Amino acid sequence: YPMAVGLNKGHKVTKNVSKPRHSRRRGRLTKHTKFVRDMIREVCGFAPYERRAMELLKVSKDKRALKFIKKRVGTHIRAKRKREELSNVLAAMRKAA
Amino acid sequence: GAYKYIQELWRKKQSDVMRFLLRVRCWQYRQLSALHRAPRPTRPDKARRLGYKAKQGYVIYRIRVRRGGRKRPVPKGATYGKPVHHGVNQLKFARSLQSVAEERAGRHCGALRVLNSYWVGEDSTYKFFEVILIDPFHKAIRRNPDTQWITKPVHKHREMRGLTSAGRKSRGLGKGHKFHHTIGGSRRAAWRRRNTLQLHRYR
Amino acid sequence: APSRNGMVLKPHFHKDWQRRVATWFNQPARKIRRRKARQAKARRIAPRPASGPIRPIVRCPTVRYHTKVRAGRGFSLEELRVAGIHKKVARTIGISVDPRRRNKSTESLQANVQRLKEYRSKLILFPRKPSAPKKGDSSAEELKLATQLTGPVMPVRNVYKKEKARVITEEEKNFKAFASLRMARANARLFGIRAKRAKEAAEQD
Amino acid sequence: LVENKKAQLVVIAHDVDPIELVVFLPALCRKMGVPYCIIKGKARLGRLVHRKTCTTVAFTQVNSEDKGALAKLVEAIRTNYNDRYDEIRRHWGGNVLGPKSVARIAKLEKAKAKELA
RNA sequence: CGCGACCUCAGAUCAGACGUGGCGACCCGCUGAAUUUAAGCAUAUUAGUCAGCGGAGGAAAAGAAACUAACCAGGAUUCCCUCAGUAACGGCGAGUGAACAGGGAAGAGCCCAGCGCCGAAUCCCCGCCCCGCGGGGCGCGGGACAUGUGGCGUACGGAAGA
RNA sequence: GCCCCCGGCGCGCGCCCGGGUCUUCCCGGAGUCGGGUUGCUUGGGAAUGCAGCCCAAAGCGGGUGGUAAACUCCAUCUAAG
Ligand SMILES: [Mg+2]
Ligand SMILES: [Mg+2]
Ligand SMILES: [Mg+2]
Ligand SMILES: [Mg+2]
Ligand SMILES: [Mg+2]
Ligand SMILES: [Mg+2]
Ligand SMILES: [Mg+2]
Ligand SMILES: [Mg+2]
Ligand SMILES: [Mg+2]
Ligand SMILES: [Mg+2]
Ligand SMILES: [Mg+2]
Ligand SMILES: [Mg+2]
Ligand SMILES: [Mg+2]
Ligand SMILES: [Mg+2]
Ligand SMILES: [Mg+2]
Ligand SMILES: [Mg+2]
Ligand SMILES: [Mg+2]
Ligand SMILES: [Mg+2]
Repeated sequence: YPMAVGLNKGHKVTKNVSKPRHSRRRGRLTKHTKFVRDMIREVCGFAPYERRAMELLKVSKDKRALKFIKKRVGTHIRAKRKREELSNVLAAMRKAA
Repeated sequence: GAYKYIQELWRKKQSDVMRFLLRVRCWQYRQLSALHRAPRPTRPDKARRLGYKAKQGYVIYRIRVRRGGRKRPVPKGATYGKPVHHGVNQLKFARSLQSVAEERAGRHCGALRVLNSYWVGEDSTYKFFEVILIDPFHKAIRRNPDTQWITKPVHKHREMRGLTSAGRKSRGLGKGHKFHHTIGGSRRAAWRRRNTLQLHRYR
Repeated sequence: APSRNGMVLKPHFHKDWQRRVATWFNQPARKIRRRKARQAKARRIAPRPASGPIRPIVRCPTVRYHTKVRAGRGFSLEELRVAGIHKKVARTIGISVDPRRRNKSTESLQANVQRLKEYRSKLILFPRKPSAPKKGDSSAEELKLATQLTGPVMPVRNVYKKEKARVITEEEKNFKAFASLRMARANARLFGIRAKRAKEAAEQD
Repeated sequence: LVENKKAQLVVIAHDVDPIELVVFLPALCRKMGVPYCIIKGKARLGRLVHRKTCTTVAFTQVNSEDKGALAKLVEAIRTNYNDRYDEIRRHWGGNVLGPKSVARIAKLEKAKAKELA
C-alpha cells in the first residue's frame, strides 16, 4: 500500500549500505597531529582574550564568559566549542595539581 | 617533519613567542624601500605550498602597500552628479590590498611572471607582502616539464588580468547559488550574453 | 499613452540594445562546419565508434522527471569495480568514468553492471602484438561497420510495464481510499506535535 | 629521527634568522627525551657538511670507539639543558636600556643616596 | 692587531638571456558618469554601460565541485532551445530581472606542498669529446644551485609499506 | 604531366613490474574561513558576491541546505595551492 506523500515518503527502494567516501575522513584528530598541537600549546601559551576569559571562567560567571567569547569569535556555535576547549585547559590546571 | 610545526607556530599568530617575531619584522621592513629583493622566502613553508621550489629562477620581492580605502580623485569633492554619487571619502575599491601588491611588483619587473603572494606583516598604516616570481626564460624552468606552462605567453602578466589566487578571490568566481553573477568566464561575459538579444533567422 | 482595452506591455527596450545583438546569419555555415567537423572526426579515429565512450543509465533528479531515464555521464567507480576492471584501464576500453557518482540503489547499481557485462560482451578490440590476451580473431571484417550511431547501445529504450490483466478482488475496492492520502498527509504534519503533546502529558505527573 | 627516538644528540645552530625553524625543537626534545645542544655558528655547522648553513645535526649511529666519547658528553649536556627545562622556560631577556640612560639612573642613585646620607 | 667562514648588502661598458612599444574589431582586470524615463524631482531608471586606465591571444576567460538537489536522485566548464518576461527586486511606482532542472552542440582529464621512504639518488653552467645533414641534442672532468630540503614513487576517486 | 612541403607502415637510441585480497600504520592548504560593521554591487530578500576596518578560528572539524536565533536529526561537499 505505497504512498506518494506521508511519513513513508516516495518509492520504497533497496538501500546500498556500503563503504563511505574517503573525503569524509578529513578533520579527524589523527594521533600524529594530536602531538603537534599539544606540544605547541606548551610552547606558545594563549591569546589575551582567552587568558582573561579563564580569569572570567573562575570567579565571574559562566554566562558572562560565553558572551565574551561570542563577542570575540564568530558564532554561538563557536563560543560553546571554545568554552569547552578552554575548560579542559582549566581542569588540567587545578586537577593535575 | 617540521613543515607541520612551522605551519602550526605561524598559525597561532597572537601568542607571546610569535607576537615578538611579528612586531620586530614589522619594524624590520618599514625602514627599507618600497620594492626590494628578499633573498629567500621568510615563510619557507608558505612559499613552498604556493609553488616555490628552492632553486634558481625564483625571486622574492618583499613588497609594501598602504592601508585604507581609496578617495575619489575629484577636486574638492565636487563630483558633479546626482546625490548618490557624492561618494568622496567612503569608497573601498573592489580589489584586495594583496592584488595591489601583485600589480606593483610584476609591472616593475616585466621580465618576470607572478605566481602567488602571501602575508608578512602590518602595524598601523603599511601592509607588507611577499611576491613569488617566475623567470620564464631560465633553463631551470624551460626544462622541468612540471613548470613549463608559465612560459607560454598567455600567462604574460598574470596578476593584471586577475588570474592568481589573489585574482580569483577578486572577481568572485565559484559554483552554485552564491555565484550567479558570473555565469560564464566573468561578470562582463555574464552581462554580454544575459543581455544580448538573440535576433534569429526564423523568429 | 495607453488607450482602449489592451494588455500592459513592459518590454525591456530602454537599454540600448542595438549595440549588443547577435545575429544568426552564420547559422547555415556553422552547421556545415560541424558536419564536416564530425566527419573529420569520423575518418581520423579508426574502427572505434564516433560518440564512442559508452554512457551509463541514470534517472532524472526531481519529482517531475524521475519517471524517465537518461544516459548519464560516467559509470560509477563502484559500479565499474563490480565488473572488476581498473580505472584508467577502462577509459582505454572506451568507457566513461565519473568519480563523483554514488550508488544508493542496487536496482540501479546492478542494472549498470548488466550494461557493462553487455558492453564487454559487445567489445571487439585489437591488440598491438597478438599475444592473445583479451583480443579478437578475424572477426566479421571489423564487425560489419566501423562506427555506431548515437551511443553504442541506444541508451534511452525507456522500459515499459505491462501488468496486463487481473480480476479485481475483495478488500481492495473495499478498503483503498482518497482519504488514506489525506489521513497520511495529515499524519505527517502532526508527527512533531503529537510526539510532544503526549510527551508533556507524561512529563506533567 | 627525534620524533621516533632515532637519534641521540642534537646540535642546533645559533643564527637561522627565521626563528620559527627553532622554537619547536627544544620543547620537542624535551618531550621525547633526546638531549640537545644550542651551539654557535650556522656556518660552523656547515663546515662539517660541505654546505653554507646546516642548522641541525643529529648524531644517530655512533661508532665502536665513540659511544664512550658520547656518554662523556651527554652527561654534560643534560647537566645544562635538559635538567633545567623549568628554568629555561622562564628566561625573559632584554629590557636592558642604553648605557647613557643607565648612567643617568646611577647618578640618580648617588643624589638619592645623598638624601640617605 | 691579523685571517677565515656565513649572512644581510651594494659596484660594474662583467659573461649570457629578458621586459619595454604597436594594432586594439572579439576577450580579461579595475575606474565609472550624464542626457534620457518617472509626464516635476533626489532613491530607482540611464548602467555597473560611453569616455579614462592597464594586460594578453588566435582565441581569451572559465575547469575537473567547500555543486545542484530534497526524490527511484544528479555529477567539471563554456555555448544554444526552453525554464521566463518567471520566483524575486522597486518612491512595490516607472521599471529591472536570475537559476536548478529537461533536450542539444562538445566531451579529457590531471599534478604539487604537506605525510614519511630513497645517503641530494636532482638541477644549472663551464671544460673536453661524441653525432648525421637542414640545426639542436646524448655519453666523461670541474665550478655552482641546494639540507632555510632539488629528485623518484604520492593526491582525498584514498595512498603507502610488508 | 612539372616543381615545393606535410600528416598514415619499418634497420638503431631513451626507458619498464603490473593486478587482487588481507594485516599494519599514513592522510592535507590561516590574518585565512567565520563574526562585527561600513561602502559598492546583485533578482538575492534579517545583508548574493566583492572590499576596508576591527575582532579573530577548529579538528566527530569546516562551508552549504534560499526569513533572523537556539536545540537537534540528516542530506551533501572538502575551502583559503
Ligand atoms: Mg638565487
Ligand atoms: Mg514571429
Ligand atoms: Mg491614446
Ligand atoms: Mg539611451
Ligand atoms: Mg517631459
Ligand atoms: Mg547600476
Ligand atoms: Mg571604455
Ligand atoms: Mg603592451
Ligand atoms: Mg599575437
Ligand atoms: Mg579555445
Ligand atoms: Mg585554474
Ligand atoms: Mg511563459
Ligand atoms: Mg540594473
Ligand atoms: Mg542596483
Ligand atoms: Mg565537516
Ligand atoms: Mg563550525
Ligand atoms: Mg537547519
Ligand atoms: Mg577534491
